[PDB]
Amino acid sequence: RGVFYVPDGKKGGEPRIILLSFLGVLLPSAVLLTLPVFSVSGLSITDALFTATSAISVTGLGVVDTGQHFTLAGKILLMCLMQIGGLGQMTLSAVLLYMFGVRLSLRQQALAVNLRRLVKKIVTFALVAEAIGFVFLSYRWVPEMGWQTGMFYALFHSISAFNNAGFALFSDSMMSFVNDPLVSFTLAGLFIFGGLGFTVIGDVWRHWRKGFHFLHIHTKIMLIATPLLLLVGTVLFWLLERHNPNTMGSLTTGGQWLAAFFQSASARTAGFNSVDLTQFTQPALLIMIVLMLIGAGSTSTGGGIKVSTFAVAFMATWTFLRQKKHVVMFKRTVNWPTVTKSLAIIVVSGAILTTAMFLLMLTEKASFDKVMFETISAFATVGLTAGLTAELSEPGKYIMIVVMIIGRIGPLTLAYMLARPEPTLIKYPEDTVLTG
Amino acid sequence: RGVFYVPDGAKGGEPRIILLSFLGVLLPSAVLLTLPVFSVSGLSITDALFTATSAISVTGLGVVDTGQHFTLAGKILLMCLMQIGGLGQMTLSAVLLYMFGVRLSLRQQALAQVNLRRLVKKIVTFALVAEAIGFVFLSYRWVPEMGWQTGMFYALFHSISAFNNAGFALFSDSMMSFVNDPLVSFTLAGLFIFGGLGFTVIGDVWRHWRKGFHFLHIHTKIMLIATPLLLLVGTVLFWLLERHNPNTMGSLTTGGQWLAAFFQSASARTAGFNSVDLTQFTQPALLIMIVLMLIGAGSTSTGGGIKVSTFAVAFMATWTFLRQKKHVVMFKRTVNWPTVTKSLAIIVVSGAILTTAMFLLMLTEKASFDKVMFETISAFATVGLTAGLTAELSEPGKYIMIVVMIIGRIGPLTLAYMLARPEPTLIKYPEDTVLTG
Amino acid sequence: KQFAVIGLGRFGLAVCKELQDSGSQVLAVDINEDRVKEAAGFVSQAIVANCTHEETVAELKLDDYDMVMIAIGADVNASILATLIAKEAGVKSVWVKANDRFQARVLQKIGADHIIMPERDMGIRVARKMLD
Amino acid sequence: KQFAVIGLGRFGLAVCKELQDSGSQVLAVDINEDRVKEAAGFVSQAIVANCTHEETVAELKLDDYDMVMIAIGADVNASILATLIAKEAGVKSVWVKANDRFQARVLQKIGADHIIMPERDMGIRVARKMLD
Amino acid sequence: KQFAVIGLGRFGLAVCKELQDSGSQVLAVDINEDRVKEAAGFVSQAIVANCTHEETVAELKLDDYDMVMIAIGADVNASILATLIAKEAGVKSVWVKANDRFQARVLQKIGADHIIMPERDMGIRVARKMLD
Amino acid sequence: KQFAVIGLGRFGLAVCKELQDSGSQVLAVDINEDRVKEAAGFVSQAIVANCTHEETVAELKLDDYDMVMIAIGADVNASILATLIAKEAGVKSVWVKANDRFQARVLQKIGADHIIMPERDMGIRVARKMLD
Ligand SMILES: CCCCCCCCCCCCO[C@@H]1O[C@H](CO)[C@@H](O[C@H]2O[C@H](CO)[C@@H](O)[C@H](O)[C@H]2O)[C@H](O)[C@H]1O
Ligand SMILES: CCCCCCCCCCCCO[C@@H]1O[C@H](CO)[C@@H](O[C@H]2O[C@H](CO)[C@@H](O)[C@H](O)[C@H]2O)[C@H](O)[C@H]1O
Ligand SMILES: CCCCCCCCCCCCO[C@@H]1O[C@H](CO)[C@@H](O[C@H]2O[C@H](CO)[C@@H](O)[C@H](O)[C@H]2O)[C@H](O)[C@H]1O
Ligand SMILES: CCCCCCCCCCCCO[C@@H]1O[C@H](CO)[C@@H](O[C@H]2O[C@H](CO)[C@@H](O)[C@H](O)[C@H]2O)[C@H](O)[C@H]1O
Ligand SMILES: CCCCCCCCCCCCO[C@@H]1O[C@H](CO)[C@@H](O[C@H]2O[C@H](CO)[C@@H](O)[C@H](O)[C@H]2O)[C@H](O)[C@H]1O
Ligand SMILES: CCCCCCCCCCCCO[C@@H]1O[C@H](CO)[C@@H](O[C@H]2O[C@H](CO)[C@@H](O)[C@H](O)[C@H]2O)[C@H](O)[C@H]1O
Ligand SMILES: CCCCCCCCCCCCO[C@@H]1O[C@H](CO)[C@@H](O[C@H]2O[C@H](CO)[C@@H](O)[C@H](O)[C@H]2O)[C@H](O)[C@H]1O
Ligand SMILES: CCCCCCCCCCCCO[C@@H]1O[C@H](CO)[C@@H](O[C@H]2O[C@H](CO)[C@@H](O)[C@H](O)[C@H]2O)[C@H](O)[C@H]1O
Ligand SMILES: CCCCCCCCCCCCO[C@@H]1O[C@H](CO)[C@@H](O[C@H]2O[C@H](CO)[C@@H](O)[C@H](O)[C@H]2O)[C@H](O)[C@H]1O
Ligand SMILES: CCCCCCCCCCCCO[C@@H]1O[C@H](CO)[C@@H](O[C@H]2O[C@H](CO)[C@@H](O)[C@H](O)[C@H]2O)[C@H](O)[C@H]1O
Ligand SMILES: CCCCCCCCCCCCO[C@@H]1O[C@H](CO)[C@@H](O[C@H]2O[C@H](CO)[C@@H](O)[C@H](O)[C@H]2O)[C@H](O)[C@H]1O
Ligand SMILES: CCCCCCCCCCCCO[C@@H]1O[C@H](CO)[C@@H](O[C@H]2O[C@H](CO)[C@@H](O)[C@H](O)[C@H]2O)[C@H](O)[C@H]1O
Ligand SMILES: CCCCCCCCCCCCO[C@@H]1O[C@H](CO)[C@@H](O[C@H]2O[C@H](CO)[C@@H](O)[C@H](O)[C@H]2O)[C@H](O)[C@H]1O
Ligand SMILES: CCCCCCCCCCCCO[C@@H]1O[C@H](CO)[C@@H](O[C@H]2O[C@H](CO)[C@@H](O)[C@H](O)[C@H]2O)[C@H](O)[C@H]1O
Ligand SMILES: CCCCCCCCCCCCO[C@@H]1O[C@H](CO)[C@@H](O[C@H]2O[C@H](CO)[C@@H](O)[C@H](O)[C@H]2O)[C@H](O)[C@H]1O
Ligand SMILES: Nc1ncnc2c1ncn2[C@@H]1O[C@H](COP(=O)(O)OP(=O)(O)O)[C@@H](O)[C@H]1O
Ligand SMILES: Nc1ncnc2c1ncn2[C@@H]1O[C@H](COP(=O)(O)OP(=O)(O)O)[C@@H](O)[C@H]1O
Ligand SMILES: Nc1ncnc2c1ncn2[C@@H]1O[C@H](COP(=O)(O)OP(=O)(O)O)[C@@H](O)[C@H]1O
Ligand SMILES: Nc1ncnc2c1ncn2[C@@H]1O[C@H](COP(=O)(O)OP(=O)(O)O)[C@@H](O)[C@H]1O
Ligand SMILES: [K+]
Ligand SMILES: [K+]
Ligand SMILES: [Mg+2]
Ligand SMILES: [Mg+2]
Ligand SMILES: [Mg+2]
Ligand SMILES: [Mg+2]
Repeated sequence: RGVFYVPDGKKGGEPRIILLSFLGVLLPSAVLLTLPVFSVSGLSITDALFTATSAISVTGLGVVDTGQHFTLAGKILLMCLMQIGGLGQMTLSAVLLYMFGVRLSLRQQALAVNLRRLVKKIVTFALVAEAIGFVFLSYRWVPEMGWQTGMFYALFHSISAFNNAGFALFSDSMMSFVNDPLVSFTLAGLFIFGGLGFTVIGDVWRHWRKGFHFLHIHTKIMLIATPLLLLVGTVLFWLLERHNPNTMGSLTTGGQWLAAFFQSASARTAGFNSVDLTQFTQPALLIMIVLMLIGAGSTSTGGGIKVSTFAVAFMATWTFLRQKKHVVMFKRTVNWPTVTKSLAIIVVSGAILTTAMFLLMLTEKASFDKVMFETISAFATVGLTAGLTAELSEPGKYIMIVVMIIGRIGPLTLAYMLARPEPTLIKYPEDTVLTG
Repeated sequence: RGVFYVPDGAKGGEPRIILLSFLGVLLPSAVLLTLPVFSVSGLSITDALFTATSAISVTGLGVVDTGQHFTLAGKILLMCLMQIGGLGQMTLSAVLLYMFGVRLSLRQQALAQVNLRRLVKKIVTFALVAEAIGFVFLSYRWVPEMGWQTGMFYALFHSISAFNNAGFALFSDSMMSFVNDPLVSFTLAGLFIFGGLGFTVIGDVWRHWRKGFHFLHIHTKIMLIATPLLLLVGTVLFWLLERHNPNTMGSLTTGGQWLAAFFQSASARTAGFNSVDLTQFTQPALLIMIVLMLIGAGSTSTGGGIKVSTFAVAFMATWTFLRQKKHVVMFKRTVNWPTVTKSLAIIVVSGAILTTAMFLLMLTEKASFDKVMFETISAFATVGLTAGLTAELSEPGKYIMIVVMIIGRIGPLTLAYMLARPEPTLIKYPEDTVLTG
Repeated sequence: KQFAVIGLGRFGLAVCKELQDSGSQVLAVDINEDRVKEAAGFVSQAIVANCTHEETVAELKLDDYDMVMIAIGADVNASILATLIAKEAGVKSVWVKANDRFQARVLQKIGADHIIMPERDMGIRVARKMLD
Repeated sequence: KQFAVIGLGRFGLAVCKELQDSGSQVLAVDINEDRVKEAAGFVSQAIVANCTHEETVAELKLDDYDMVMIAIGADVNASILATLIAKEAGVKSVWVKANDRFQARVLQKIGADHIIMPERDMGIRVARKMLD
Repeated sequence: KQFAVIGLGRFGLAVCKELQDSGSQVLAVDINEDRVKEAAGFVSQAIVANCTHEETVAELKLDDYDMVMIAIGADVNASILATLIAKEAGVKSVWVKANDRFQARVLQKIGADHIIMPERDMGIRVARKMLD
Repeated sequence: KQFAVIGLGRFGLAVCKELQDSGSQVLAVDINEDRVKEAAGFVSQAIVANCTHEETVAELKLDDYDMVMIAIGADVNASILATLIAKEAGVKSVWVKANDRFQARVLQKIGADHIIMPERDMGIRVARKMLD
């Protein structure tokens, strides 16, 4: 329909809409969590702030047990909070991408669908996916849990899985269903689809008849890297943890593969664990850290540096090692600003991660692998715990809250700053600096 | 004088000269170390390959003790190797930098400085004078203690090692007996600071100091400012984190703590000597030193990791990006986007190789992540500081360290020249957007 | 009371400045974002849009506006097509600025209610000013 | 069947869109990256290349394609150069768009198999269309 | 003393090299980044900017500098605009290079304080030098 | 036996190819790197250098060479200046290619031993081939 927009007046304001929107749901969500209606014992200001940040950023990290410490009304709020986190982040990303495309198209016309329809498709896709997951989970839990409690658990866990949240109502988050394929595959399909990105889902929905060859480059990158990432993670986790008695040694051959696939998928932002990461071999925690950093798709409910960013950096590296002039992906040149965006995102993420690990090591006393794993899980919004979150101190909790906030919104925000820098009237002469 | 070159006859060949030069000296150095003339007991193939790679890359990692396992002839060979590895990289990197400027200068004239021999003479002259100044200061103390003939040898070995940013020591505990000795510590500290500063910085200051700091080249200004802050921040951070640790710095005097903190702050940037024990360092101090090792020394110096200027460009590119400024500016100069991409690519590629190397080390040998990560960075950053992993390194682990030491030594320089001259192409595919963030 | 100005060049920006200073609602529309930002401070609402696009003109309720000024000068086809689309949209009065006599003839035949030729009209005006 | 279309103006993009709509794989080549991007949406493979360059054409492997259509309109020199290079690259059937009767005769001498004059041939076609 | 030199051609770079050799701090401004680079080697501060833009000149803070030298030679329009903007900025002394007598008269009317005609003034100098 | 060719254009590269076929040492030098690479496979030694640079000509010991050919056509000033520098370099035999009659006049007076005008010289021979 109508392609138009109102200019801001006076740099892009996408960074400002991204932060204000998060803090405008975090502070209200925090002030609500302190009320005793939602907690059996009540949450302190630090604990309530941590829980609000973990829910709104859908990190899933818990200073208190979700199933026990919250009341019936508190869990309903938690579904609302993580639903807002995941779905609203996906919707806001799609909306900002739509406005970016509109401004770009009008600029192109100057030199030489509907938003409401888009938002409707985002919500309806989420509701359909969550309803499918809810039906599949109810088919397994309702017989053993009742017609009321089993339905509630199915809805809660379907919402958590789609939103890539990882909140669980059990004391051990899905460790009792390591050998259950139905629930494991139900949850796995929920955050793979929830974390795929609505751009990919829409491109496949509208242009699957044309074939894979005519899908957008981002869609092809996701549809190839996501199966590759899942398969690599599954094979690596199975190889590195098949002989470990404490996590996967006791399971059957099918159980071991199911657990390995579940961790390979849950690492990419969901945060559920069918095994204990506290008892994982270090070669496997490094693999899972790498998987957590990559994260889910760009315009999805998940987090991480995003699969597309890792793909452009991996392909740029191959281009540089082969001394090729252009970064080519699926017979398309990746423009140098995109490569610079991906590399800058990785470098800035590494800098903030190093600062956060150093601060945690100052405030809390723990080994480096545990602190690094927790920092990566909080920054990437996976929320997998390695036994360090349970002993977080007050400054540690504040650092974790800040890291979860910056992790959730940092990549998209930094991407949009690189897109629209402030124009300048003064340029200094270019001079060369030696590198390497 | 004459500005000309013979074209190879269109991708750059600087990457191939860099690798062939290292391997052209690695293999001859490896075979010599196996002969019993240089070792009291003789080195196996892997040990000699490790020792030669450590000497040629001037990493300084030792599977065997340098002072005891090697003979008098073996130590003389070791000085030759680390002089070839350190001064040789500065000589070769400056030589390749000169030819890059020659090709760039003639390209500008087609569209619209001293000779190589004088440059090489100044580089070797600057090295020998720098070592000679460090030689007499080290001789001033060890000759009374250890005699004339032995005193000059230890002064020469350590002055050469310090300048070349090698870290090889003839003592069982490398400079842990001289933590409270300012003359030994400061003489060594000055040697790898200037040895690691870079000849372009030394040359620019030497020829244009009268003009002032304002008219120095932008690279010189970065190295003249970032190095003191890297030294100062490292000195303060190490002192703050280890002032109360009895095992490393709690037993020293107030001056001794600052002397130790400054020494490790300086030695981390590629030298590899240690007044204290990193095996008994607080984890927050290992993380600080890992960052310091990764940054490394200057661009055209005897040692380095990713290099200070690479970190500085990425540091201020990040600051530019977070403020949404269109250009990266340093000292009223715009850093062009290809330079920014080079700095970011080096860090990302280095992390890719580092992560692969740490993962392999945990499989071949069993150790904690902090021990493996610290050793992998030191081998890659060429610092050679050990946290106990090298002592118990397994046979496959030695192969990984040799590869990491080779790639870490030449990787940042080689990757920079790959980015400088990519192969020209006749087929371009349409530009398409990929969503990131 | 309520006016629309399409095209925010030197002429259209002057129209917007005078109209808003007089105290009326002015929707300033220009495909170029810089001129829309320049006129944003003055007009009640400034929108970046392509008025050659029929669906965009449908979305912008130009039929509700009392008068619509089309001030596109460089591309004659853009002005003619914008006039046609505005007339199809139900705009009762369309004022079009024309730089050439052939463009003025075409716009008159299309159905523009007022054709403005700034150089000729100011020629007459300043001649009358010189006479008295 | 595989077709190569060189030049992506009004004629070249119309041939590609018609050829690809029928299930044939088309290679679209142009020096203007904007038109290569525009064609890349629906064309099996699109490449930014200079087809007067004889080494570039060897990389495109135009000898493999059954028919090569050269639709360079404004640059006549590029049109004859591309036809010559395509013929020297061993292309069985070369179709060339010519804007003049003099260019068509030169292309006949070069070795073009089918030569299309868009203005003259479409004129004949519309003249037949009005009659019947 | 602070000097600002706008335009870094033969005259502008000669004035800057002399001013900086004499121990004065000069600002070199030019739109051609290529020429700004040679100046940056020996000039206290060199900036790539367009000096016909009012906001850009306000950013340069030319009113701080004692004298502003405008050495735009080929583009007489740019020279006139730069002199006008510098005077409107509030710079006390403006020296402008003019390659024509008519340009010199226009610059006198604008408000330039010292106008240098390099060809004619150099001719007078050379004649005096040959005489003595 | 031993020759030098400065400037590797169409004319200069033709000299290098024929000189090599007769088994003679040829030093091909050109400012542009691409043209030197083309002659790299046709000469004993191909060097990228600026022969307008006096010190560069000193390093390339052109006085040892029996004949030096300057084949710079587009920039008249470079060919005149390179011819002079070769004369102070001690080159006994200097052959210069000139594209214009005015350039051929200057080259004669500055001391070029042989001035080659390819259009005029080829004009005379082609007439002779036509006659017989
Ligand atoms: C989930 C995986 C996360 C890792 C992948 C990438 C992470 C990248 C982190 C980039 C750095 C954090 O990004 C940080 O965002 C804040 C806003 O929250 C920015 O601050 C910004 O706030 C407002 C509102 O957003 C912006 O309009 C404005 O441009 C700026 O003030 C900081 O300038 C930036 O440093
Ligand atoms: C669009 C939304 C659709 C939602 C779809 C949900 C599908 C869920 C399918 C569940 C299948 C039927 O699940 C059924 O659950 C009931 C109620 O607990 C179980 O319960 C059954 O045994 C228990 C004994 O403990 C009795 O008390 C109960 O009255 C009886 O129904 C049954 O064993 C099981 O057959
Ligand atoms: C909306 C996104 C999420 C949707 C995800 C995809 C649909 C949900 C997962 C479907 C696949 C899992 O489906 C599961 O398959 C396994 C086969 O291993 C079988 O699972 C079976 O396990 C054992 C036998 O092995 C039985 O005791 C159990 O009762 C039964 O469920 C069933 O067929 C189904 O439980
Ligand atoms: C969430 C996980 C999803 C898993 C599935 C996603 C991955 C799907 C992989 C399918 C791969 C198909 O592989 C790709 O097929 C296309 C057809 O579209 C082939 O394309 C081929 O036919 C098309 C016509 O359609 C031609 O235009 C093209 O020139 C030719 O190469 C590609 O050469 C091949 O690379
Ligand atoms: C270019 C990049 C190449 C990437 C290469 C990837 C190679 C993948 C090989 C995976 C190897 C799996 O090898 C597996 O290692 C683990 C962990 O060390 C060993 O595990 C062993 O040590 C661990 C301690 O870490 C104990 O907890 C465990 O009980 C014991 O079995 C397994 O016995 C071995 O089977
Ligand atoms: C390309 C991306 C990566 C693709 C990843 C593919 C992962 C495939 C995982 C296969 C999982 C193993 O498959 C699953 O094995 C389990 C465990 O035995 C079987 O489980 C069944 O038998 C076991 C006995 O071992 C019982 O304890 C269990 O209650 C019952 O459900 C399931 O019926 C089967 O579905
Ligand atoms: C735990 C670690 C896991 C590491 C996993 C690494 C995965 C990295 C992302 C891979 C995603 C898919 O990546 C994509 O693969 C397709 C496969 O045809 C490539 O496809 C392309 O290959 C080359 C690229 O010059 C060309 O033949 C052509 O352009 C196209 O076929 C893309 O260039 C690449 O970007
Ligand atoms: C490890 C724990 C977390 C620590 C890491 C935090 C990462 C996120 C960094 C947020 C950075 C915000 O800082 C970002 O840059 C500067 C500094 O305020 C602001 O910049 C603004 O104010 C400064 C003040 O001097 C002006 O000079 C500048 O011109 C203006 O743009 C940006 O508007 C803000 O967005
Ligand atoms: C061109 C480079 C020149 C390098 C110059 C370096 C000069 C360094 C001089 C250091 C000071 C002189 O150091 C001097 O060492 C000698 C030799 O051990 C000592 O003299 C020694 O002689 C013998 C050695 O067994 C013993 O009697 C006794 O141990 C001691 O007297 C002196 O007590 C000390 O004064
Ligand atoms: C070539 C590059 C390397 C050159 C480095 C710079 C020159 C070498 C270091 C010079 C500075 C160290 O110089 C050192 O200063 C300290 C002061 O703390 C003093 O050191 C002193 O320490 C104690 C007293 O405190 C005495 O027992 C000792 O004998 C004496 O050396 C001396 O003056 C000198 O030993
Ligand atoms: C290895 C460690 C070495 C440590 C020493 C290296 C760091 C030295 C820091 C010196 C800093 C001088 O600081 C810098 O001085 C210069 C003079 O050159 C000042 O420059 C000033 O004077 C110069 C004239 O010389 C003017 O051209 C310039 O416009 C003006 O700003 C800078 O404004 C100031 O930033
Ligand atoms: C934006 C980035 C900001 C960067 C902020 C940098 C802040 C620097 C503060 C340094 C703090 C030093 O604080 C110091 O920490 C160490 C290590 O934990 C404490 O050390 C304590 O725990 C360690 C274990 O790690 C014991 O070995 C030691 O014996 C004991 O004292 C010191 O008692 C305290 O003095
Ligand atoms: C800007 C970059 C960073 C700059 C870094 C500056 C670091 C400064 C380090 C100062 C070191 C302390 O200074 C040094 O203290 C030691 C230890 O007491 C003194 O040492 C002296 O006294 C001590 C007693 O404590 C004796 O044991 C010792 O034998 C003797 O040499 C030295 O005479 C003095 O030189
Ligand atoms: C000391 C700190 C180190 C960390 C800082 C930066 C490290 C960056 C590492 C870049 C990757 C390693 O760089 C690796 O170099 C080898 C050569 O040795 C390259 O391989 C190259 O070898 C030859 C000879 O060098 C080159 O002419 C040719 O272009 C290519 O074949 C690899 O393509 C590249 O991957
Ligand atoms: C272990 C971690 C240690 C942290 C150490 C970080 C060291 C970083 C080295 C930075 C090197 C200096 O880097 C250079 O600094 C100068 C100071 O003159 C900055 O100079 C500029 O800063 C900003 C840029 O908007 C403005 O105030 C102004 O234009 C100018 O002062 C440059 O933008 C930067 O390129
Ligand atoms: N299709 C269109 N829709 C809306 N505005 C347009 C369209 N085409 C042109 N314009 C605007 O109309 C304005 C008038 O242009 P013009 O008369 O050339 O003024 P100028 O000469 O100052 O550019 C232009 O600034 C342009 O942005
Ligand atoms: N040497 C060349 N190689 C490939 N494509 C070319 C070459 N020269 C021109 N073209 C392309 O041929 C197309 C047709 O040219 P032209 O007739 O000017 O455009 P149009 O048909 O849209 O008027 C142009 O878009 C141009 O990019
Ligand atoms: N608007 C402008 N602002 C700043 N510098 C300008 C502007 N317009 C032109 N210049 C520069 O002023 C100088 C005028 O010198 P010019 O006569 O063009 O060259 P030269 O003197 O070298 O023959 C040039 O460097 C030109 O690029
Ligand atoms: N100063 C110079 N030193 C060396 N070679 C030069 C110099 N100036 C020009 N040349 C070369 O001389 C050759 C003569 O080419 P010319 O006929 O002038 O131009 P074109 O290559 O456009 O036909 C070119 O290859 C050019 O690069
Ligand atoms: K999560
Ligand atoms: K070292
Ligand atoms: Mg206008
Ligand atoms: Mg056409
Ligand atoms: Mg001039
Ligand atoms: Mg030529």
